[PDB]
Amino acid sequence: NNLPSIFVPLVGLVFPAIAMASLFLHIQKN
Amino acid sequence: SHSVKIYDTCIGCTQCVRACPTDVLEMIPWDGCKAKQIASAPRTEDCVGCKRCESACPTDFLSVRVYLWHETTRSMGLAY
Amino acid sequence: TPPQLDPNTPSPIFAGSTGGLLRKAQVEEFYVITWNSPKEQIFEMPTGGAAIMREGPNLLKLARKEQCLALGTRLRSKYKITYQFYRVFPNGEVQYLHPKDGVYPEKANPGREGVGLNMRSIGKNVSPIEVKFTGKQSYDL
Amino acid sequence: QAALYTHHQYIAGFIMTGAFAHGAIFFIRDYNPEQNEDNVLARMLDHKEAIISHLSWASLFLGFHTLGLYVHND
Amino acid sequence: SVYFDLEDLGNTTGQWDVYGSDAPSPYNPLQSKFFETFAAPFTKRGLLLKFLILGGGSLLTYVSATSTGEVLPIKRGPQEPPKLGPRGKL
Amino acid sequence: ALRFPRFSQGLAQDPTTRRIWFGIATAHDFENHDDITEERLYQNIFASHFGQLAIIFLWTSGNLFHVAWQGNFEAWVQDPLHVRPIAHAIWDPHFGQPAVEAFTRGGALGPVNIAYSGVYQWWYTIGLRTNGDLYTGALFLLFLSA
Amino acid sequence: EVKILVDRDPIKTSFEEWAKPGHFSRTIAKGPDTTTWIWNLHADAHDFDSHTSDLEEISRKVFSAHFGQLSIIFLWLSGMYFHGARFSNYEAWLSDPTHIGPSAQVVWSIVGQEILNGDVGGGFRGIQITSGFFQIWRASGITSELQLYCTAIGGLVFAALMLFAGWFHYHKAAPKLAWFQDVESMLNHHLAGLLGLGSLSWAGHQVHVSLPINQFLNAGVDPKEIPLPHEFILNRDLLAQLYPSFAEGATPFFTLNWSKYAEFLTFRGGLDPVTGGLWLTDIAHHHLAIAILFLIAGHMYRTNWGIGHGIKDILEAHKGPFTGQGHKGLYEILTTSWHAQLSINLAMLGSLTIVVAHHMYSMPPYPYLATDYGTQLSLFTHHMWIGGFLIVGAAAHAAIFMVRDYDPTTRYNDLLDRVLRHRDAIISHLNWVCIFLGFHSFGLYIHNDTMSALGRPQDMFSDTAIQLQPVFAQWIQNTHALAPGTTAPGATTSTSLTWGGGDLVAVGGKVALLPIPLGTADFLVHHIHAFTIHVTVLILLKGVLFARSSRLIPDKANLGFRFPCDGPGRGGTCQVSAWDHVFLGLFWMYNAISVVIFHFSWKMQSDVWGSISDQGVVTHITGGNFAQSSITINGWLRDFLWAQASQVIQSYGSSLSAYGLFFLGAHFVWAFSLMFLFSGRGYWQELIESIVWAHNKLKVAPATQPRALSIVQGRAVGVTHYLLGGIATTWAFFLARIIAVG
Amino acid sequence: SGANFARAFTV
Amino acid sequence: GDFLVHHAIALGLHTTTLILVKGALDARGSKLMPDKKDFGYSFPCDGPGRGGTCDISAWDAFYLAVFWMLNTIG
Ligand code: CLA
Ligand code: CLA
Ligand code: CLA
Ligand code: CLA
Ligand code: CLA
Ligand code: CLA
Ligand code: CLA
Ligand SMILES: CC1=C(/C=C/C(C)=C/C=C/C(C)=C/C=C/C=C(C)/C=C/C=C(C)/C=C/C2=C(C)CCCC2(C)C)C(C)(C)CCC1
Ligand code: SF4
Repeated sequence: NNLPSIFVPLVGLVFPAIAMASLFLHIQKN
Repeated sequence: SHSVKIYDTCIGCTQCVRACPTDVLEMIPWDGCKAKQIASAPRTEDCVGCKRCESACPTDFLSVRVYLWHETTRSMGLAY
Repeated sequence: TPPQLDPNTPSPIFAGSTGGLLRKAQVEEFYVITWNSPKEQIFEMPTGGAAIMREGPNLLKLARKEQCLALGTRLRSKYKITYQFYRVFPNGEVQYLHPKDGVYPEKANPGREGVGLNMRSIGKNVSPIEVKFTGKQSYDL
Repeated sequence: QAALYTHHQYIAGFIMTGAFAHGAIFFIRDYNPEQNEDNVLARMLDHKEAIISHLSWASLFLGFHTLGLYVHND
Repeated sequence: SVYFDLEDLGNTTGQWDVYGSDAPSPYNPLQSKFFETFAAPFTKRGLLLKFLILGGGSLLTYVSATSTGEVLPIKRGPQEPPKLGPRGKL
Repeated sequence: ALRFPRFSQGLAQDPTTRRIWFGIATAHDFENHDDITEERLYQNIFASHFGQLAIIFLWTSGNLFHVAWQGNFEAWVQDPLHVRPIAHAIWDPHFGQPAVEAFTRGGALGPVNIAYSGVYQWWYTIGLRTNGDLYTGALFLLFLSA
Repeated sequence: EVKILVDRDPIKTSFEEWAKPGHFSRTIAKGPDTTTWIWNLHADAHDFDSHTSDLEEISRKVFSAHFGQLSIIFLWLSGMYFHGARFSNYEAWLSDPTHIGPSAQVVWSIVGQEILNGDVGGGFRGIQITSGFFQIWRASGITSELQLYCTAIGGLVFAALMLFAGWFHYHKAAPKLAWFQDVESMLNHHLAGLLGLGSLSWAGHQVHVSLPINQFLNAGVDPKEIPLPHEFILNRDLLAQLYPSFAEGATPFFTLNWSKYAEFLTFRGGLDPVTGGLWLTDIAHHHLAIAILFLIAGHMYRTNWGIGHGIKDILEAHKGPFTGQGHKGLYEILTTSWHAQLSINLAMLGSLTIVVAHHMYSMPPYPYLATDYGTQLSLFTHHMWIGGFLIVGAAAHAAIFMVRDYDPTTRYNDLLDRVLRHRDAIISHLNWVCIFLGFHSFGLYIHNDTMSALGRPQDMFSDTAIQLQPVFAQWIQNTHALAPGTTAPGATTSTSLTWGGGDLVAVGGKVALLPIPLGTADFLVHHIHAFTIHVTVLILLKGVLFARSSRLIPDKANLGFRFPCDGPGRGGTCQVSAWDHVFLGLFWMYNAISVVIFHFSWKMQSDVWGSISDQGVVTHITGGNFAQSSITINGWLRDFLWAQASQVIQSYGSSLSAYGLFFLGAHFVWAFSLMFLFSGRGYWQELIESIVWAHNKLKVAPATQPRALSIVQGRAVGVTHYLLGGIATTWAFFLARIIAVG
Repeated sequence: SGANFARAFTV
Repeated sequence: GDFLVHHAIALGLHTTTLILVKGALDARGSKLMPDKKDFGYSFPCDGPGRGGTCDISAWDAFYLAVFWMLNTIG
């Protein structure tokens, strides 16, 4: 089963990193 | 840039012009009072919003009004 | 009055300070104030410290209009010296700023246009509901 | 039971504050003095001083006497 | 003692690179050629961004999932027998 | 009109960092947006209502699914007074061995969280007795959000 | 040259000025139109620099105010002595000091407050005192009540004399300006006269009166049988029996064979076993040496004669590598403005008070003082609070001088200008060091808490998992322990017992002193101390440096020293005056002092104080849990604030109920202060408008129209209430705990 | 010491 | 025991209502600033003149009333 061991790192780290990068790029974009 | 408006209750005591620290206001001749002069605000884009002009104005309510508006580098007072 | 120029004026004696120009001076603009002093005397800089102004024409560079005006009004009050400052862009354009008519703004002079005059008392303005759903503002009318 | 009671009471307090906040916003923006002449809203705007004074009196009375009784017992 | 002119504003406002050096490249030509040849795929920006994000996500997920219970205490699981609650609850 | 606050040019002109703060702050204030009219304001309000309903339904679906999957509803309904309800499981790389040992409560095989929300009693009263009902409710609420 | 210059009757004593208030300032003197006038009349009462501009009037007013302050101090001392003489149990405490608690206040029996008359001991009921006056009187040699009565009468007479002198010097003969500006004579008299002669005379008293009486008291004789002090002076036989050296008289001193006086002028050091204090012979010897040194050092400056040194010559002629010309115009600056002198003196006094507190807890100088825990705690806390307040005030007065008394034209200083020209680098580096120190010091505690909560006690910064030991402090302790054998051949023992190594000293079954160990907790706490001190320094230094002008406001000098703001423009410009910087630094000073006193209290209760048994074991008050429980914030909240507050709150119905009442009152005042600290003026003015309408409706409106407090007044009220509440809370908690358990 | 305490309770 | 607590609750309700009602009614204008409707619902202040006007808008009245709401609910 071991679904948490796969899903927790994704929501915790990878998705916030992608969101922060995209949001910063969209904020600074002219 | 802020907005500075002069109303017709003014009596031309020249205090607001002296009080301004950025040289925004000036005085022009007029005929609606005894002193025969009124104030005007040509260089509005230099106003920093300090509201010193409103502090020195003898009237039941102030004849010069400053309304804050969109900010910019000059109005914010940034030296860098 | 015709605006003047500031070709080759020297500068006051200073030792240097950390309150000088910054990247904005290279990027956006700065200001240049010129006056004329009858004797070499010590004054106090707006940035910080004390400097010495030479006899003859003196020229100085500053970062904001407020510093120029403060130094000029101190000169007028204490030393009785006329002054004039311009604004300089990176492109080399020079704009004359202080007295445009050759007369200080505290004194009336014919030939001046009225700007931003409302011919009513401050209590005759309309309510914000009147100006709603449009770009104009109550005090603008 | 304790958690549910506390949660619902805090939510109720926040909502009640928001009601007055939006009432003030309405008075600032959407009120037209000419079209509501001499109705209940104009009469309310007429005599705010009495309402404010009586609210202040009631609050002062309650606070003074409650604090006095508590301190005397202590 | 003149510190202002209008012809060239470079020295007027102070546009200097204080610690800029213009000496030729001191690296060995063979070293430079090898490094240039082997660093080509990472030059592009968008491709590097996509590769970094995807590879980092995949590697982190794989390491987290595959890791056994010796490294991670949470993967070992409980060992002691369970205890009852205050009022006899389970 | 060009920077991030597309709904206000005055907030986009200034170069300081307050542009970000005030763009985030006044995103839902539909009256101050430039070139606004009554129709646009009303339609935006309608769309916001629909989005909020979707969010609420997704929230309750998630609650139901997690209680069904990682909970002990079936063991709780038999002995209501002697079983502690379980909200969801705990997975944490930072946890030490004593933390894993101490947090293992109820009849689970790992760390869990005791639910003080009180949904167990409500769902028991309204007539749910097995996890199939909870899974069905989760699917139904997902459909409602969609 | 140096001479006395006076003016006869500058002002005439008359009641006409008392009738009308606010005579010092014209705008106050005009008359009251609003309530604000009242609040101004007290704000500028002592602003002597703004009433006029002449230096002579300011100097005369300063002299008169000093005389009045001296009179008040003398009256306070006389009152304390009279209370000791009349309503006290000093004679009972003299015979059995260990089992009797000092008390010098008795409560009346009006309402039910008679329960405040606790049973301290010795057949007396009264409020226990913690001022340490009884130890002072015992060390002075006082053994009766008639002497205390005479001292009180003398104090009252001195207070009257000081008041008369103040009146005479302001209204009859006022010194001229040139008299004040003669700093060479002032320094000569203050060094040779005030500090040398005074300490020499006190050494004479200690040698002649205190030593024999204290010897008789320590020998076990009853206080009522000891001979009177003057009998020792009149009779040489008694002194000869007590000290054979006195049999030779003053002959040895004039013959330079001073070793004969080694009987009562020694160099042993350490603590006296009987009373747990410093040897009185050592104290007398130290006073004599200090007198000689001060008399020698008071003859340095040239006054009215050929010999001496010139302050101006010393300042101007000093050429160094780093300074250069440097100190040139400092003499005029320091002899022209009172505010610079006030700032320097305030800083020196604050530092001196803090050093006094440290040295006094380290080595007890009075008999039976170490074993009294309440007295030690109270003295330490009080002196450190006083020092902090003075150090804070120094910066405010420096800012005042920089704002209103600095001009570069008439008086120019090179060093001041050089400091002013690069303030940005100073502020940036101070900010960086503050951030770094705070980040590390508090992150250590946060990491400890987080690793504790997760069940990982082996990843802490503790005494068992990861060690951070203060190696330098331990090396210094070892060097001081080894010093008496080799580094100090004259000294028989260590200067103080605090240094590691040696033997425990206890008096009457209670531990007096033992070596204090240092570990990880001391490391962390010292770094926290450094962080708080640095932040306070940053705030005060920024306020002083950016007082004249700043990048935001290029003309901040014209606005003045006390102006709330400049306006809503420039993004907002609230709290830019130096006064606001002082108001901000007060909070951080309060924080630092609170943390330091908490550290001292817990460490002393855990690892020094306690009880000793006949067998030899030592049981401390809290069981020595400071070394392991103080590395987490939870440990500070649970083992210190929660555990030690039991005695404060459970004191109802007992003789310590006033402490609980003050404990609650301080909380109330602290909560009250936030009302002024958080809100603004406009709301209160608009509310007062409706209240005034309600008043006017009933024809009871006053002529002085009510007005809300100004912004600066609101901030001042808020900070005053905040500080008072916090300090009172700590006072009640400390006193209750240490009286109950100590 | 008793007289000092009694001085408060004379009335 | 319940008497005093109920009176404290009533005091909290009255004071919060006073703050919110004053903020709502004095939104359009007052004597210190009779043109408050031009500046808007929320604005910082009106400078240091006329004795100084901090926290004069209705937004500040709400911001002050939030504390009393929290205290009463507590
Ligand atoms: C929200 C979810 C979240 C999650 C799942 C984690 C997960 C983890 N934390 Mg992090 N952390 C978080 C939020 C989170 N953190 C936050 C908010 C903070 C601020 C307080 C921290 C601060 C923090 C600290 C201070 C430490 C950790 C550490 C750890 C690891 C401990 C496991 C172990 O025992 O080490 C096993 C041993 C390891 C060193 C694992 C090595 C492999 C790592 C994961 C790298 C794999 C490489 C991969 C390509 C990364 C790039 C992808 C990119 C998109 C992120 C684990 C990866 C510890 C650590 O890893 O130390 C460096 C540790 O010391 N975390
Ligand atoms: C403030 C300081 C602080 C410090 C020093 C530590 C230290 C430590 N933490 Mg803790 N921690 C802190 C605060 C701190 N923590 C806070 C606020 C939290 C949030 C609650 C935590 C929560 C936490 C968790 C959850 C974990 C730790 C753990 C650890 C360890 C992991 C460190 C690591 O791998 O990264 C070090 C990384 C580096 C890149 C070092 C950079 C610094 C270099 C040395 C600078 C030197 C500069 C140079 C000399 C300057 C001049 C240059 C010149 C020469 C040119 C370490 C012992 C982990 C553990 O368990 O350890 C036992 C762990 O899992 N910490
Ligand atoms: C029923 C729904 C509701 C709706 C539709 C509105 C609608 C509106 N409100 Mg009202 N309001 C409500 C309820 C509601 N309100 C309640 C309950 C209160 C009492 C608190 C208020 C009080 C209120 C105020 C005081 C103001 C408005 C204003 C506004 C308008 C602007 C919205 C905006 O810009 O905010 C967008 C806001 C945010 C995204 C930023 C704030 C987010 C908060 C501070 C987050 C708190 C942090 C978070 C919990 C951190 C958690 C950390 C974790 C560890 C737990 C909008 C028309 C504003 C206005 O000027 O209108 C003209 C105005 O200033 N409202
Ligand atoms: C716990 C501390 C505290 C206290 C006691 C108060 C008290 C009060 N608040 Mg304030 N407030 C506080 C904190 C506090 N506030 C905070 C944190 C905020 C957020 C900024 C506010 C914001 C606020 C607002 C927005 C308003 C108030 C108002 C009021 C009043 C309400 C009426 C009433 O209760 O009268 C009861 C009166 C008392 C308990 C006052 C104490 C009486 C003293 C002890 C008597 C004097 C006795 C003694 C001899 C003293 C001598 C002194 C010595 C020097 C000799 C009252 C003065 C409301 C108002 O003004 O109503 C008229 C109102 O408009 N407050
Ligand atoms: C509605 C709220 C909701 C919430 C708060 C949670 C909360 C949680 N989930 Mg659950 N979950 C939900 C619904 C929810 N879930 C649904 C609908 C499903 C079916 C797909 C799942 C299936 C699920 C799995 C398979 C796992 C978790 C796990 C977790 C835990 C770790 C977080 C994480 O890894 O996310 C994982 C989340 C997902 C893979 C997808 C859910 C995202 C949905 C589609 C939308 C959420 C949108 C959100 C409301 C954004 C709106 C923006 C708006 C504010 C503007 C955490 C307790 C992990 C766990 O067991 O750790 C102990 C894990 O393994 N969840
Ligand atoms: C050797 C003689 C002498 C002595 C003893 C002092 C001592 C003192 N001076 Mg200095 N002073 C002197 C010479 C002396 N001065 C000269 C020549 C000048 C002019 C350059 C000054 C200028 C000066 C100023 C401007 C001020 C002082 C002040 C002080 C007092 C500081 C308070 C204190 O520390 O408490 C120590 C406590 C005691 C010793 C008080 C006991 C009373 C003493 C013993 C009185 C006898 C002293 C007096 C000089 C002699 C009487 C003269 C008269 C009878 C003819 C203290 C009384 C300050 C002060 O407090 O204002 C009054 C103050 O403002 N002094
Ligand atoms: C060594 C003595 C000393 C002296 C002589 C001075 C001298 C001076 N100070 Mg400085 N100052 C000092 C120490 C000193 N200061 C310290 C330690 C601090 C740090 C707090 C300051 C901070 C400071 C500030 C912030 C200011 C001055 C200013 C002034 C001048 C005006 C005085 C005034 O008007 O007050 C007249 C008297 C009062 C207003 C009394 C106020 C009441 C106090 C604050 C209450 C204390 C409460 C009490 C202990 C509690 C009992 C409760 C009970 C009553 C119920 C005056 C020349 C003022 C200035 O403008 O200078 C030109 C000014 O703004 N000082
Ligand atoms: C006892 C009883 C009874 C009765 C009851 C009753 C009768 C009640 C009532 C109640 C009530 C009677 C209540 C009320 C409430 C109210 C409120 C809570 C209000 C609020 C308000 C507000 C919030 C406002 C706002 C605003 C503004 C500000 C402005 C304008 C707009 C508006 C309006 C929005 C019976 C017989 C049944 C029987 C049983 C018991
Ligand atoms: S607000 Fe200040 S800068 Fe603007 S016009 Fe008035 S005085 Fe001049």
